[PDB]
Amino acid sequence: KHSISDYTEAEFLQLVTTICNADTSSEEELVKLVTHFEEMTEHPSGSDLIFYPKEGDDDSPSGIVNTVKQWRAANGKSGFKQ
Amino acid sequence: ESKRNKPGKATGKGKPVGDKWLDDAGKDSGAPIPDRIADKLRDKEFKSFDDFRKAVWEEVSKDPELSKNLNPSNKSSVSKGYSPFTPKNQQVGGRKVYELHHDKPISQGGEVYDMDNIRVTTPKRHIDIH
Ligand SMILES: [Zn+2]
Repeated sequence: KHSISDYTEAEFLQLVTTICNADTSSEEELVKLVTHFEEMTEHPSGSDLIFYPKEGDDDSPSGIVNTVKQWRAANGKSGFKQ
Repeated sequence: ESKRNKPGKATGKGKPVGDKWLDDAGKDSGAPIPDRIADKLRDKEFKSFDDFRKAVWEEVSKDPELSKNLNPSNKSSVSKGYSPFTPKNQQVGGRKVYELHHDKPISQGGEVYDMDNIRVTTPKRHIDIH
């Protein structure tokens, strides 16, 4: 998992879901996942995509994935595997 | 090698807060412990300051007036006693979540578990204070 193109959309959705549900054994683990998420997406909003959605943005796991997918598409970046 | 790890009972009143409670965390001395949380934690014994920290965020999760101002993701965090994530612009590197701060420092005789001596801060504001 070195870049977002290493992830299928479905795999990425699993990562996002884990973060949204705080589905980790420690806070330290969760913070590391959030950091990884920010590194994968390369999105200017960072963890705000997960925790501080812009008004109208869907902050469910699928909503966050779509936002990331659309942003990467619109901004010249490679996408998910497959 | 610490004082924060000695058991103690929580004391203190806290202060009334509103919807901008956590907005206050990135300003000044940070946001107070809500009076509502102080009422729930008063007289409880904690084995370490970290255990106290966990209890604060669990009480936040349980309090509709406080939790209503966290999004679904941050709600999941506080339900586990995790500290909620701050806005990106208040984070500093690997420090991404609200930090509890002692207004009179413990290293200077400040009280560890007196909620009137505790503040909620963002990483950026906490670093600047110290
Ligand atoms: Zn401090």
